[PDB]
Amino acid sequence: ELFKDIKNLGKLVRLERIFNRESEKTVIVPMDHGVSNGPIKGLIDIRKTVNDVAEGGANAVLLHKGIVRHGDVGLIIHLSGGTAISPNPLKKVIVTTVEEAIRMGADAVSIHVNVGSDEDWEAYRDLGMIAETCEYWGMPLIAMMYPRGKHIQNERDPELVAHAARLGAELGADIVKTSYTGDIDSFRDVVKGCPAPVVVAGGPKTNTDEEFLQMIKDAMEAGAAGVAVGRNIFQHDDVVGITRAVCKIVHENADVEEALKEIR
Amino acid sequence: ELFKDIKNLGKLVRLERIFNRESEKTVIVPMDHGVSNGPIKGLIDIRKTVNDVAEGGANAVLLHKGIVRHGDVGLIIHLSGGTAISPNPLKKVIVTTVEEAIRMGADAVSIHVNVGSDEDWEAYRDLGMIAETCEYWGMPLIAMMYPRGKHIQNERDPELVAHAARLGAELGADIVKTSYTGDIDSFRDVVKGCPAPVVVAGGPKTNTDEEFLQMIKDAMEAGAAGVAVGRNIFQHDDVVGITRAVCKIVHENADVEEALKEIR
Amino acid sequence: ELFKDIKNLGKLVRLERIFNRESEKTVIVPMDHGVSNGPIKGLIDIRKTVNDVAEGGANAVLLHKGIVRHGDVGLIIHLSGGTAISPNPLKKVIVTTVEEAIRMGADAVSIHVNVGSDEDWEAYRDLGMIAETCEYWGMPLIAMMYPRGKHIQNERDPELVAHAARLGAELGADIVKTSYTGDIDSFRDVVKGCPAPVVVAGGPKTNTDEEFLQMIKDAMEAGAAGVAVGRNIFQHDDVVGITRAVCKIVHENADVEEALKEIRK
Amino acid sequence: ELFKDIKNLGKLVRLERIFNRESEKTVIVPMDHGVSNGPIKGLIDIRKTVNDVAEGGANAVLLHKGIVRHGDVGLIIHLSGGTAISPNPLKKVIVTTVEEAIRMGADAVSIHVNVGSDEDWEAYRDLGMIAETCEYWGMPLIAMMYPRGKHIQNERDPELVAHAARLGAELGADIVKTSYTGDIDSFRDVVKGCPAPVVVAGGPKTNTDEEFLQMIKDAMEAGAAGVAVGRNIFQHDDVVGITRAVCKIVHENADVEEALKEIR
Amino acid sequence: MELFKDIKNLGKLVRLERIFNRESEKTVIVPMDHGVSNGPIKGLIDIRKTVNDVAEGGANAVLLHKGIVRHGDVGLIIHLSGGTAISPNPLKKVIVTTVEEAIRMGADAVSIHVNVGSDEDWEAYRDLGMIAETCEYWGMPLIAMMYPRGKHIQNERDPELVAHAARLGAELGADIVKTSYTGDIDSFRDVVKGCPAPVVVAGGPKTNTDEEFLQMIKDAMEAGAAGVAVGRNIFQHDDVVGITRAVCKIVHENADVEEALKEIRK
Amino acid sequence: ELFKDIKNLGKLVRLERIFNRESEKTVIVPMDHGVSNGPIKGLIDIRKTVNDVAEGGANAVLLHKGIVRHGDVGLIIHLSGGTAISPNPLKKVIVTTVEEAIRMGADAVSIHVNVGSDEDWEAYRDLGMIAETCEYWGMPLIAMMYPRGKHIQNERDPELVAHAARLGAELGADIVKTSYTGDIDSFRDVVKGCPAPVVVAGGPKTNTDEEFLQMIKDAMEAGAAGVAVGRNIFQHDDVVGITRAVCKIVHENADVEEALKEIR
Amino acid sequence: ELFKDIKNLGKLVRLERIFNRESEKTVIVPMDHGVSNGPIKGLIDIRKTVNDVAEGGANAVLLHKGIVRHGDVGLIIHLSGGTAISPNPLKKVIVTTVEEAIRMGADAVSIHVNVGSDEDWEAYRDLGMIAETCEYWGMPLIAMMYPRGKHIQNERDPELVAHAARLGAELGADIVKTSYTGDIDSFRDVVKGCPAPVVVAGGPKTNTDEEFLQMIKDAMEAGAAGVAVGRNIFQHDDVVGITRAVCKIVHENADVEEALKEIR
Repeated sequence: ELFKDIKNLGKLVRLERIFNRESEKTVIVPMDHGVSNGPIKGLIDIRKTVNDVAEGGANAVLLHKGIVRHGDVGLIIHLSGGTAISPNPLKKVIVTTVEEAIRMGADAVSIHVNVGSDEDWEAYRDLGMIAETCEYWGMPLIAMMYPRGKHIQNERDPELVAHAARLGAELGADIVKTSYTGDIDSFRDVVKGCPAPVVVAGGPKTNTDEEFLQMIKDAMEAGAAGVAVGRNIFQHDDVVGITRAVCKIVHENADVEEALKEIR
Repeated sequence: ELFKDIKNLGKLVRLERIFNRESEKTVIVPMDHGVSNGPIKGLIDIRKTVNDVAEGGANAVLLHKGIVRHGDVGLIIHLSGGTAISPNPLKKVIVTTVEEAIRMGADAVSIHVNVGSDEDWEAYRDLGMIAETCEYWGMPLIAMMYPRGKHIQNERDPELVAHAARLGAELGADIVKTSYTGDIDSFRDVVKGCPAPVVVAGGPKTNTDEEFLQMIKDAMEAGAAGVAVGRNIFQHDDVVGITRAVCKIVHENADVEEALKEIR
Repeated sequence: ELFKDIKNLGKLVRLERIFNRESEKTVIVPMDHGVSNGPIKGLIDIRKTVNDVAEGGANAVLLHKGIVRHGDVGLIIHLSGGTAISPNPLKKVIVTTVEEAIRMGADAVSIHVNVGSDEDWEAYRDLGMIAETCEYWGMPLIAMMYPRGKHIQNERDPELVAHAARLGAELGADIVKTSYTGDIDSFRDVVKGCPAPVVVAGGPKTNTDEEFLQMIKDAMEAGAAGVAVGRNIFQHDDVVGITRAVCKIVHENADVEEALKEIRK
Repeated sequence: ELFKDIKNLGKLVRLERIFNRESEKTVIVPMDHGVSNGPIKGLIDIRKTVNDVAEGGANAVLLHKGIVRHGDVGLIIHLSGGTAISPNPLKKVIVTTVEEAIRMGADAVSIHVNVGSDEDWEAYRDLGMIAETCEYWGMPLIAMMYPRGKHIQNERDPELVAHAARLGAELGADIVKTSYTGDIDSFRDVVKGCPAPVVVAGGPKTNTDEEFLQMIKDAMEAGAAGVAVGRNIFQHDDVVGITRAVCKIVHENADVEEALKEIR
Repeated sequence: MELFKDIKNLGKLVRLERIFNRESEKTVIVPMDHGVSNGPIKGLIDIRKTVNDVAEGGANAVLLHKGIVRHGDVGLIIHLSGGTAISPNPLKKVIVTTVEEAIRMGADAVSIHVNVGSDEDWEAYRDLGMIAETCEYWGMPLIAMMYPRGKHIQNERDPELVAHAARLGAELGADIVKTSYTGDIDSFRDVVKGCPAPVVVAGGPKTNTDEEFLQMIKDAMEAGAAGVAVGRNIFQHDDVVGITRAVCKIVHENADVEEALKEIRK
Repeated sequence: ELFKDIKNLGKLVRLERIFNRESEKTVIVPMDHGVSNGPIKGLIDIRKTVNDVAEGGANAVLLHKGIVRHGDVGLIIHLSGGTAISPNPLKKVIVTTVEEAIRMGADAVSIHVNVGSDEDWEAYRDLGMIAETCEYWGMPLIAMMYPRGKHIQNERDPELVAHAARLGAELGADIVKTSYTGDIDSFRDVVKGCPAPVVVAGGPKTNTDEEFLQMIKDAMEAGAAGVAVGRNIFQHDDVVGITRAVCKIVHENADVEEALKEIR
Repeated sequence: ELFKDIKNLGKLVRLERIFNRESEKTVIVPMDHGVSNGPIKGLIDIRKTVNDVAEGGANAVLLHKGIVRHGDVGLIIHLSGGTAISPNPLKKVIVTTVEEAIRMGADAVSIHVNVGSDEDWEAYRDLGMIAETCEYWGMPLIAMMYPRGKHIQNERDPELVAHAARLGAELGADIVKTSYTGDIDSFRDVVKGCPAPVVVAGGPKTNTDEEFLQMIKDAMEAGAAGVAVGRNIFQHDDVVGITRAVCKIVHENADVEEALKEIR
């Protein structure tokens, strides 16, 4: 098992609702962008998007409580908030509690920490604290760790990303979301340096499908436990198909050539 | 039903006291300006105002607890505070609790978030947190979301307003108050991008009864679930009449000509 | 009845111990200056001042818990603190709780908000929050609202004062203490714009008893529900007499001539 | 007004949703019998009963939280429970909290105290305690006070009923439900001896409609503030009509003859 | 005020001064909590009136249940105990009101009733002791009505039982004790001397003659009572205002029975 | 929809893990007998039974926290405890909290109330109280209501059972477990008198599988929302087969003659 | 490993301090008799008994907090209290909290439940509740379950003991202390019917050593996870030797024959 070390009945039960039993990998489609960037392309009719991603084979959707309250897969409730309109766009505060996510039937919660941002230590505490709440409630915690701030030019730097992922594991996250470092070798270092399974983010919408799918394929190669892509899936012309494509690569290890056949 | 998705008995019961059953739209007359600008025109004799507006047919009045403690419509208690006299006029802090509003018999509470203001992330947290308190108490929450800050020249910008409204919905507000973007098309984007029903603000007192009523008419066209105008109603020569005019337009779908006739 | 809208048994009961039943007005002598300015003239022998002003006919004294703990008339416990020695003299923080004031037998509590001061929004929250505590405990709350800060030249500006008073009422205060605006008309605007009864502060000690008493007389004219003067009373040569003078103007609607007569030559 | 003495904004607001503004009287149809006697006649299809009652002009229905949770008038949530199957059928325990009733949007709560029953002092405490909770939350409290126990032969005895009603008012109830004492004079003593407005119970289904309507008419004469009948209304052949009869008597002081015309 | 010179509690001192006469340092309390125990009895049907009359006669304070206060200038004492004659155990008393509730109502004091000798009376011992601490914290003066009542008590006025009962109240924390007069000045002086807290006498059921009653109060004062707390003998009298005035004469001014009677009209 | 009236996101999500989506019925195999009767036949190797039963197609198993703490279907945690060895075998106390069940990943909790037993009113309170805890946490609550006590000769009496089930619904249970009344007509009354879906108990092991399967068939006919049988399944020679048989009747609505076939 | 199933880091760590790593069995010497029977033989100089037993190689001593507060082996703090002088000698109440035991450095806590005693259901609740506290704190819980009460003649009855042990496991105990049933076969039923490891009590001092050591030998044969004897050890002439003897039989599968060689 992937979580043979997790000595928490609650977490094991819930984690099984977001990870594919056979492949022991996960395809998470985060759709919390509304808070950060407003109603962007693909997240305007969230009810449809969630539904397609689900039909496409995604293991879980990641949303803010407000969206769940309105509109068959795993549910991950995001706990962090911050916007691009804010005088400090990198600031993240806790906007939702673990308890709220639990009473909503969520299978997991997620937090976002911009390591390197102003007063990022406040988020260090939030993560560590929420980690304990999650441990008590048997709620699996996904920590999106990113190296972002005034002194960080390359938010994809292998050292910074590996550090950021390690931070997440050290403080208690069960799973870590982070950026792909650009190449299989450096990303394998991120994976090896992080005691918790790592999942890659999709990044902004790529120009060519082959581009995006190859990145996911490489990340899996490096040892990723799955993926957590938003924009590259819901901003695609064929949401269901592109999701299906990603599932091929992640759960079946099918190559980009066979994957692409899924894109209608 | 507008809130067919709201799975909260308490909220449904209370929401019915601020929305017209037939039309499923609302006319809210916010009168919390006292805190922001002092005793302005129309809000000096609040007791009279509330009654005239009630007569005109407003569905609910929005006040600060202190005013309710003193002077047949629905009641919405405002939870946010900040003044123009403050060294940071855009700052808003929580001045009243949901529990206080509940023990006062209020049918809903409202919060104001100036997205883009200094330390606006603190209000993001307040909103998210209060949203959970409201969910627990079955208290409908109206979130007044506005793009306002040092780097925002046009607080009516379609992108900023749509983002602001989205933010409110994502964080848990049941209803969103925001500025009209100036034209039916851009505002329809605000409405479509926000999962929660949107209500328009009146803005400062306009020069003519048509200017104002046309704006409300357009907003309804764009898909607004109603209106929440203060100044344009209580600062009018015929409060009861102008309110009646707004109701015509909002609940019965009358056009400006047919509505203006209600003014004296 | 002045509080015929107050639907709170506890507050009504307590308010009656600080307001004159007949005049429906109040003469409050605040003596919390110790915290702000140290042991100033008149507040050195606080035990004497209180008794002196009490004999003169004051309805209530306003003190910090520490002074009450040491050495008839009503008691108002102040909840705010800040000093002139502080790098931010306009800052006010909550130094006493409503519960503490209640277990001390106080009839009311007071808070001070310098609207316009740095991070004054934090005091907005304190007021709003404390207002709820007061509502729960049936403790009447007096909010001293003043326009003070880096961008305020005239802290007596009619618009700013009226706004400040309104703020107090909106956030939950039962009574509002504020500065007189200088003239009957502008102050009447403050009174009319504030849903809660307003009480005037005395300001620094005046040169004449005729000026001070005239100011109070004018304020009453403008519609004040009473007065809350400190310095002009306890820093006077004849504390008892000056207090008696003020009571005539507030409770018996007498004139300045007939009132001045109460002072010991 | 009837609640000119009630110095509680929350209670006044809520009480207005269960009392007729003009008559200052109320017609409450309690339907909490399910807990006490199981699914009896008239309470099997509660959704329909509530519909007809409301339809018939009733001011409010009184239910247990479980029934509300399933299927336009005022709502009173009952807080007491006990059954006829219990080894002590007269025992009543608190089964629902005031807070729960508040988050459900209820306009009031009710408690049942069998004065004279075993360990009835425990209910005295419950009433007194709940009374305080209600006072804090601005929730009007209806106390059903009845003289019932091993040493009480006549549960309609004027002295016992007057005492029971007094008890309710002394301990904090805003309204008191009790049995009619059989005659206008003795019941007027109950009303005069109880500082809180008194409402009469209907008792078991009567044989003739006049037997029942006359009783209500007499109770109003004695000074009752309204009625709270269950069985005599929902167990009637024409629920809407009989309700409608009761209202005409209570709200318009029509006589039994004009009242009976409402029955089909 | 010499009566409570030992009370080291600012709150209690302030409040106690609103129920005790500054000069006589005695108190005339008119308890009207009978509604709960016996229903709307004679004199307590129009409580608003009784309360106003009693105040008109000069009583220092009225003692009521929260419900009655809630329904439309004397001191106010909120009763916290409840039990009824209709109950299968009429001597049982449970806490029906909290000290906090009394405080937020503006009450100047709270009262508890303990029937020492009744079934599970130890539960009331705990209530008293516990409430005493709540009162101490809130600066709320506590009046403990202590009575020897139960299955094995034939004479609820027995000097030994009453003195014990009063002592219990003081030991557990009551600031003032209400109890029955023992029938004679000497035995009652023992009750007063054995109880560290000032003792106030109950009126008992309505007497046949104004003399029986006023003489009893006069004797109690003689024995050292700090005042009186009579209900029935005052509000069930033909001239409530006058009989109250009579009682005040005795207690507050040490007038004698003959002079006190001059206050009762008719 | 069976739970269309349930306005609780958490409960809906969890309820879907114990009810078959197509038939909207459920097959629950309660195995909490250990506490009541010790290690009886079939519950000695609980780990086996749970899979044996799971294999046959059951929707959920019902266990005490202790058993879960040790040994793929839905999980219901029992909260009530009492034993046959107790001087009062009908007494039930709360031995587990809803919170504990939640942190264990349970999909629901159950309580047992012996209506008619000594101090059964204490369980009335427990049920009512726990119902509120369940409502807050979004945890579906199953209430096993049974008429049992010194004065109840026939614990299967139609009136008593219907009353007991009603009690459960009134106090807040989402689902009710109760005994079959012996015939389709009387049990239909139980179902109709209870606002919450009713599930039948299996009772002690029957002589022939026809009698048992016929009983279940009849119960479904009467309108049962499914079944909750323990002994008749785990004490059977072919646990997997008998479970499969039961599923055919409840999920496929098969007949005895055909259902009896699955029995290997 | 014995606690292969225990998914609780805290418990695993602590349990290792009371169980022999190589044998996965335990020798616990309970000395809480002081509370029950006063200062009996062997427990007068507790400081000496604890050390004597320690030298004998016992894995842990079980004491009441008061004794620890005065005086290298594992420590188990007892939480139950009751005495033979009590009008109800079988009554047990919680006299110590899990938290207190934790801040004292204890490795485990124990509770005593007399199944069948008056109001024993109150102890059922205590066990179930304490079990949850233990689970949260990672404190292993030992439940001493015994069938004792007015209707129990043979407190060693195989059925009653097996039931009692099962009860402990069902309610959450990690380990169960109980009486030996008299013969290897019936006791094996107790062990098999209880999901938690079972440890045997020593009972009153036996006349001969061969009597006692044989009993322990048989219990181990039946599948016991160790022993928890008090009187038979500390009331022996050679405490150290008899303890050594027990360790041989229990920890090394030694024979009664071989063991007795340890008694000097």
